[PDB]
Amino acid sequence: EDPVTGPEEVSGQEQGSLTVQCRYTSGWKDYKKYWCQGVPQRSCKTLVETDASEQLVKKNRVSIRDNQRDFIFTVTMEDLRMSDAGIYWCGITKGGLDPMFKVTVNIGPVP
Ligand SMILES: C[N+](C)(C)CCOP(=O)(O)O
Ligand SMILES: [Ca+2]
Repeated sequence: EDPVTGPEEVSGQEQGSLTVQCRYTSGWKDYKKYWCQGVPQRSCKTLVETDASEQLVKKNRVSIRDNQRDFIFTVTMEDLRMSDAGIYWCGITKGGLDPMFKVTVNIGPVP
């Protein structure tokens, strides 16, 4: 089974926000969750990472919060710019190889 599942594709508009939900299998409750940007995959930049609780982490234009009742972590990116498009990953931090799931972001420009 896949430890982490999100949307393969998500869309946002410049100046708006977008929200990505990554579900994870229940056993990964007590592991830190993260949202990572760019390529190559194992060298992506971690934008935000939880502390393995339900507490919100917000850094720069990005927030993440883990719902450990329903096993879904929610990422929001606000005040979107065209440079926010591209490849991202929902991830779980563990010793050794992290579970990761690729999300591709499309951004449309202001008229
Ligand atoms: C994916 N990462 C950039 C957050 C860390 C490196 O990946 P991994 O070796 O822990 O799987
Ligand atoms: Ca790791």
